[PDB]
Amino acid sequence: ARIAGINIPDHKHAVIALTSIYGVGKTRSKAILAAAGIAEDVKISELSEGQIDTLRDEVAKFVVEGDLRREISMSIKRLMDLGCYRGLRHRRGLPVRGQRTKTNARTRKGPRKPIK
Amino acid sequence: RIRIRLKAFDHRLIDQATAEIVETAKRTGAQVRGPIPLPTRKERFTVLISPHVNKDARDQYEIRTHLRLVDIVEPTEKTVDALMRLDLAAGVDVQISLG
Amino acid sequence: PRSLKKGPFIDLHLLKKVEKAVESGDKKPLRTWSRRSTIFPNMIGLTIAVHNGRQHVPVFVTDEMVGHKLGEFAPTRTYRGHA
Amino acid sequence: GQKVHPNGIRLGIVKPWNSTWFANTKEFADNLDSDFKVRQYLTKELAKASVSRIVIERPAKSIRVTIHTARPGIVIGKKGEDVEKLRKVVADIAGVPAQINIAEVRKPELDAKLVADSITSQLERRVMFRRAMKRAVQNAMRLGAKGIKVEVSGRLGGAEIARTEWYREGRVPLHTLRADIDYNTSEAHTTYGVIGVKVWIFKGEILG
Amino acid sequence: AKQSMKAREVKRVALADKYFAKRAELKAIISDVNASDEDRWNAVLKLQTLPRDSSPSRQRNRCRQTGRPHGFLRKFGLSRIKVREAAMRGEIPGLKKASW
Amino acid sequence: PRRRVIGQRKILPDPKFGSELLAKFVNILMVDGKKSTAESIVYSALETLAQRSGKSELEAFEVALENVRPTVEVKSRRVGGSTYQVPVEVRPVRRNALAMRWIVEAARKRGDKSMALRLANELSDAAENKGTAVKKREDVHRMAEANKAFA
Amino acid sequence: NQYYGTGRRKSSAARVFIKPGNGKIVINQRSLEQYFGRETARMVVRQPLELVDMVEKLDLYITVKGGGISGQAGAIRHGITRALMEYDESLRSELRKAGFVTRDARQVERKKVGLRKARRRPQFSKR
RNA sequence: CGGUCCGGCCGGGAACUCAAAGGAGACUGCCAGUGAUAAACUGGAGGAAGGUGGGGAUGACGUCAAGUCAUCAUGGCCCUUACGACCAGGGCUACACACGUGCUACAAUGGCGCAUACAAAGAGAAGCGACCUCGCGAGAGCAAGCGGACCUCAUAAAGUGCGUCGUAGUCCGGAUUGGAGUCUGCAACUCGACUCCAUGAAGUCGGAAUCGCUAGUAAUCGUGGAUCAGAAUGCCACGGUG
RNA sequence: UUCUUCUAAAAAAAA
Repeated sequence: ARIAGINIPDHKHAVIALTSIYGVGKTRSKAILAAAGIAEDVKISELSEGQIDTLRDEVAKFVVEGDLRREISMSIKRLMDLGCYRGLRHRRGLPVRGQRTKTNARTRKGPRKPIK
Repeated sequence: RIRIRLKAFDHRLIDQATAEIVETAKRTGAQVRGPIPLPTRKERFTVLISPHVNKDARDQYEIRTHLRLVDIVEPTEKTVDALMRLDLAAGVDVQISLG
Repeated sequence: PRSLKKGPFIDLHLLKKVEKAVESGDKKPLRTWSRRSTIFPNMIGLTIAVHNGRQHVPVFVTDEMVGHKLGEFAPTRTYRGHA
Repeated sequence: GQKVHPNGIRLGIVKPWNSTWFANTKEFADNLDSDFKVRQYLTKELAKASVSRIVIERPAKSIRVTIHTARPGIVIGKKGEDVEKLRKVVADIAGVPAQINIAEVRKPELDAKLVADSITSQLERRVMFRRAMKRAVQNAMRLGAKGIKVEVSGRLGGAEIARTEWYREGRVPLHTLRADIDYNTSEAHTTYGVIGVKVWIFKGEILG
Repeated sequence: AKQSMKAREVKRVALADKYFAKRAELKAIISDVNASDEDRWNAVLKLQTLPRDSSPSRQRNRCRQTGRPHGFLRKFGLSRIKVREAAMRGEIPGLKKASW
Repeated sequence: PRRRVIGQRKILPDPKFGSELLAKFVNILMVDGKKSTAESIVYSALETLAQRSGKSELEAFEVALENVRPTVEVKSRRVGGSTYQVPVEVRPVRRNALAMRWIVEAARKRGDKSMALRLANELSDAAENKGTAVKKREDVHRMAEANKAFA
Repeated sequence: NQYYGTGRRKSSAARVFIKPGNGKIVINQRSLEQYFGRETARMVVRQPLELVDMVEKLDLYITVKGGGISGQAGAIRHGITRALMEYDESLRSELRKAGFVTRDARQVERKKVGLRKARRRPQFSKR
C-alpha cells in the first residue's frame, strides 16, 4: 500500500492502483502482477505483507520516479545546453515534433496572451 | 477445354460478338456451354470541372467494362483452327485459355 | 528515424573530407551543405560550417552530438518576437 | 459557361464515340496519347481540306483510322499518292501498323465542325460576323436541317469590349436526350485576339 | 506548364530507365539480411554516386499533353481539365457521365 | 409546412408488451440510433417500477405519464407589437409527445448511476406527483394561466 | 412439395422454404433465438405467422444473405408473406391490410457531390 | 437425391440468391364524390410501387466588367549576358493574436478484457500479397494464388452475453515530452506515417450569436477508392443500427 | 414601440 516510496490507493484494484507510481502504466503493472503471481482483480487491501514485499522487489527492477525525473530532466537539459533544434524549441516553449505553430500550440504555449 | 473471355465497353457490341462466337462454334463443331454474363466492372471517377476554384462543382464519370464468358467443353480441330483464324470487331478483347 | 539495418547516412564527399581532415590534422572549418548526415566519432573536435540556407554557420562538434544530424545545430528560421 | 456539352451528354444515347477500342489500364494512357498525336498531326496537315471527324479504332494490335471529310478528291489527289504518305507516318508515330480509310460527308453545310471552320476562316479573312452567321444559318435551313443555333463570342468587329451574339432558327432542344444535336466549336486567331464560335445542329428526333 | 518542366520530366524518366537495374541491385544488396556490414556500407556509399534524377521517386506524374503536375489520373494519363475536354468530345472510349 | 398536411407514419409496437406509446417512448429515449440499448434501459426501469408500484408495468407507466401530460400550452402569435403567448389546448398525440419528452429530459438530468435507475426514480416521483418533470408541467400551466386573457 | 418465397429489404436477400410440420424455424442451420439475439428481430420474423394462426402447423427452412440484423429479419418476414400467399392464396386480403406483402423500398440514399453525407450539407458561415 | 475428411466439398441438379441482356410493369388506366358537361382535386380496388414511386444526370434569356493570362490557347506591354536555364541547401510546415471547416472529447445510452453474429461498393503486375517462422507491436524472412464473380486488400464496427470500474479530472480524454524502433525513399534535423515503454495539459455539455436536416433523412458506427515511392481527422463513394 | 447612413471613374449600336 506503499510502493517505491509513495503511497498508492487501497480501495482501487491492484492493476489500476500500481499506475499511480510515476514510471508504471497499465501494461507494466500487468507484467509486475504476472511476475509476482498476483491476480489483477484483487484490491490493494486484504493482501499480505509478504505479497506486498514481492511487489516491491518486482517494481525495483524498473526505473521509477526518483531517477526517472532526473534522467528526463537531464535529457531535456542536455538538448538545451547542446544547442540542437529540439533544445532551442524547448527553451522557446514551442512544439518540438514538427507540429503546426500558426494555431493549435496551446499545450506548449499556455493560455493566450492578448495584444496590448 | 477451351475458355474464351470477352471484354468490351459497349454492351450491344459484346452481345453481338458473343452471339457470333456461339454461332461460329455451333456450326463447325458442337458442345458449347453458353454465353455466361460475368459482372460488369463500373470504374468511377470524379473530377473538378472549374479550371481554377469551385470545389462543389464536379463531374462523375464511369467506365463500364462488360464481361462475357464462353467455353467449348471438348474442342475439335475444326473448331479451334476456325476460332483462331476468325477475327472480331474493334472494342472487344478476347482471352484464350486452354485447360 | 532511419532503420538500423540500413546503417547511417553520410554523404560520400563529406566522408572523404573528414577522412582527409583527420589524417592531415588541419583545423580550418570544413564548410558544407550536408545537413542530412549523422555525426561519426572521428568528427569530434572539428569545426564544420553547416549551411542554413543563407550562410555557413560554424558549429564546434563535441562528443555529445554523435547520434544527431548536423542540421540540428544550424537553425534555419530567424525569429526575434512580434511586439 | 453553364450548359453541359451536348455531344458528351448524348455519348450513350444517340451519339457514337470518336474512338472505339478497348485497352487495359497498362496501355490506356499511351493509347490515348497516341490518338491525340495522330489527331493533332492530321488536323495540322489537312487544314485546307474540310475534315469533319477523325474516327480511330484498333482491332488486333493494328490501328485503323477512318477520316470523315467532305473533299475526298483533295485529300487523295492522284490515285493512291498521299494517303499512303499519311499512313506510314501515322504508323511510325503510333509504333503499330496503321490503315487509313476515308468516308465522304454528304451535305457539308449540315456538319457542325465544317460550318465552324468555314465561319472561322471567314472571320480570319475579316468579313462581317453578322453576315457570316446569317449565311451559315440560311444555307443550313435551306438544305433541310430541323434546326441550327450559332453563337459567336469575343471582340466582334474589332470592338473594345467583348460581347456574345447568337441566332437560332427552328428547334434546338438541348434537354431532350434522344435529339441528335451535332455540336462543335472552333476559334479564330484574329489580330485583335481570339474569337470563339459554337454551333448546335438539330437533325430530327431519333426514336430508339 | 513550362517547357523546362516537361524537359525535366523526360530527362528524369530517361535517367530512371537508364540506371533502373543498378539501383534495383544496390537496394537488393542493402535490404539483404544475409550480407556483411562492410559490403552493405559500400553499397549505401555507391548509391549516392549515381545521378539523383535516376531514382523512380523523383518523377511526378504530369498530364502528357500539357505537363500539369496536379489533378492527374493514371488510367488516362491526363489532368482533370484535359480528361473532361477529351471525354466531352469523345476521344476516351467507354467514358460517359455517370448517374446512380 | 405550406402546401400539404402529410399522412401520419406507422410505428410498430414494442416486442415485450405490444404497446404503441411505449414504443414511441423508446424512440424518444434513443440516442445515436442505439434502439437496443434504449430498450434495455426502459425494460430495466419498468421492471424495477413494477416492484416499487406493485402494479403492472403498462398501468404504472400510464399513471406516471398522466401527471406529466399538459392540457394547455402557450404559442407565440405576436400580432401586437410584443410577443403574445396565446394559451391553446393541446391535442392528444402532442400531449403524449410532450409528456414523454419531459420525462426523458428530466431523467437525463438526474444524478443517479444508471439511466435505467434515473428513469425508474423519475417515473416513481412523477406517479407520486413530485419531480422536475411535473414542476415543468406546473410552470407551463402557470404561464398559460397568467396569459389566459388572450384568445 | 416444398413452398418457396423470396424476401428483400435494404441490401438483404432471404430465400424461405415452407414444409408442413410442428413449427421449427431454422435460419442458416441455426435456430431463430440462436441467429437473431435481438428480440425486435424475433418479433418481426414471427409477425405473419402470429397474424394468421399457422404458427405451429408448419416448419420454416430459411437461408439469408447480405444486409444486417433488421434487414435480414425484414427480408425473412417478406419472404414468409410471399410464400404464404401462394401456399394458401386466400391470406393475401389480410396480409395486404397488415402491410406485409409490400416490399419496403427505402434504400440508403447515396452521398452527393458538395454534401458531406446523403443530404447533410456542410456548415455554412455568412462572414 | 448418392457419398463425405461435415467444409457446396464432390458426383450432380438446374429450381433459388446473384450475375448481365431482352421484355412486361405505374399510365389519373378503373370506380365514387367535388368541379364550369372542362382542366383538375380528394378518397379506394388491384398492385412491389398512385398521381413526379425514391435518388441522380439535365441549369433558359441573362445578372455580378463574379473567377481563372499560374491548366491551356491568345491580342498587346515588358526582359533577351536575363524577368530566360541548371544544381545544392532553405521556404511554402514561421507565431504575441483573430477567423473559417473538421477530428477526438468532457463520460455509465460509457471505458477496458474475453467469446461471438450480420454487409455493400471498389482497387490490384515497378501491383495486391495468402500460409508458415521470428518479434509484446509496427513489421521482417521464405513464399503459393491473382490482369482477377476464382487470389489478395479483409477478422467490419456499433450490436449481443459475461466480468470489472461506481460519478472521481476517474480504468473518461488522449494532447505534450523523454527513451527504443519499423517501413517508404539517394536522403524522415528543419519536415512523413506507424509501433513499444513512460508521461497524462485543458476539458465535467460551452456567452452574445449561429448552422444542417421532413425518412431510410438527421444522429451514430465502421469499409473502400482517387492522389500516391511513402504521407489524411480532407474529398469522392459504400453499407450497419436508426 | 424605435430601427440611421453608404462620398468619389466606368465601358456598351451605327445594314
